[PDB]
Amino acid sequence: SAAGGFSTSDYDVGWESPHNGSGTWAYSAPDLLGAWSWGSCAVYDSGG
Amino acid sequence: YLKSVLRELVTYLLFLIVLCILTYGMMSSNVYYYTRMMSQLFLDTPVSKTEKTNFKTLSSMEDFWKFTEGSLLDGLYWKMQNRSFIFYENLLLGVPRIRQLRVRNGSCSIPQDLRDEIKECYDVYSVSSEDRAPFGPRNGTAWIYTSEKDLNGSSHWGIIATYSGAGYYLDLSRTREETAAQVASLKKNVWLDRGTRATFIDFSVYNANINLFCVVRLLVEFPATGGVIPSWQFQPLKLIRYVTTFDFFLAACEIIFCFFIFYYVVEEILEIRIHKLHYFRSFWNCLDVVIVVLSVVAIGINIYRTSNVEVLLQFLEDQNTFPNFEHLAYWQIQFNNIAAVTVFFVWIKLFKFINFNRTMSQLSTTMSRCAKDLFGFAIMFFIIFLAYAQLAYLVFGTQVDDFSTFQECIFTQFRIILGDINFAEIEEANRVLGPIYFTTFVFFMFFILLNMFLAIINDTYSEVKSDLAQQKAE
Repeated sequence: SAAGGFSTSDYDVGWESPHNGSGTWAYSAPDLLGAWSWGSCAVYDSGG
Repeated sequence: YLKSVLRELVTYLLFLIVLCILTYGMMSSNVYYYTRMMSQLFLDTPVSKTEKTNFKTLSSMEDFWKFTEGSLLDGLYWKMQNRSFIFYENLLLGVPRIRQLRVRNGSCSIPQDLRDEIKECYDVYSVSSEDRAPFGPRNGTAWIYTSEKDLNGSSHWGIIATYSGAGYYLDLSRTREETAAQVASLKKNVWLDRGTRATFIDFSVYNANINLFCVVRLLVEFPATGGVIPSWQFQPLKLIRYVTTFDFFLAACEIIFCFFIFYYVVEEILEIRIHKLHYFRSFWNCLDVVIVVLSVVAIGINIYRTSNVEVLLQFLEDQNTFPNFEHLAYWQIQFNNIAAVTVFFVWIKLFKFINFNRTMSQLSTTMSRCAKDLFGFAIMFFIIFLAYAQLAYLVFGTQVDDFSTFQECIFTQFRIILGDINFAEIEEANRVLGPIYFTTFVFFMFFILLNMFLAIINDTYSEVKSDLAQQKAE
């Protein structure tokens, strides 16, 4: 339980520290084809 | 008379199973383990060390400290093995809010004859008779003499204690240290003084063990003439939209139910337009329309209720330091109605007997012959069943390890009936007369003794059929 809103921002080595430009760990927006693994807690997608 | 009785009968039967499935699905009733315990932990507790001054019987009007610094204090600072822990079954949520409806000066006109004795007491609820000046000792707004009409709250219209849209109220912090300090300040001063008619409070809960929301409203209606009336309205509300492999079956059943309601609403308009209209004196066309009308409701309610509940639950984090989070009272106003409407027609729908006579229950109570027959079989089956148990206990007593105690042979034989034979040591313990036991037990239990039960059932059905046919064809 205790689900919420999935993060979508950018981060850096370690975690969040966008200093100069684009984060080293980009979000890589999901494609609309290929998703819905249907795990246990929720229905997932190809984003992350 | 060859199509309908074979068409809407079958359709109504399938409708019955379809509705009962999501009746089961809806029938959670976790309240008995999530609202009864929650209510006991919040309404069955002693304010003092040991006395009758509990939530069942309120302590006193001047017991503001004795009441607020009690079970109520055990809600903001619930300390167990400022805190949220009572019985390891619930947690805190939102922010507390207590409303002190003080009926200040304005109870009655004060003439020059005897106003010096008393002219301002806790009278009936009003506008110009409620709290207009400090309700006792208050330097500033401690006993706030303001009308909270713009507080986004609707009066409860209570019968025992009349509820208005205005009244002195205040909220508590994210803990109880500040709440306790404020309670002590208002007790040394006077905010819930003798002019206070009734006190109201609302609260929420989290209960992370069983994920849900709890809405609770507590009212203490201390009459001015004496005594105090307790009222506790607490009810749950959950959101389980889609995480499981069974709730999807419930959603499919709901879709099938919506299709059935569409089928019955597209079928009823033709009975009024093409068929002669304004003819309802049948008590049968009456149910057909009211059932459909009620069924249209709770379909546009369930979706709306779910959407509103999800929207409200989405904002469940910004209320840690927010002023007021007691706006969820509007939600229960619907949640109980759908909890009531759903049972205002499921009986009514199941209250349809056009297909078979209602007063012909004489063949559903004269079936005691079947019960009597089923008793003259249990005393003819247990004799054979106990003889085998005795034989097994005497032959296999010392060796098997299952036919060791007589109270164990019974369970071993019952497991044998359920197809849980072992036979690895039954034969090992005795090469002869051991397999004979098992073979004869199987032959006499599955072939000659089981089938008399089925024959009895078959004969009961046939006799009921014949009697009903004779009665209805006489």
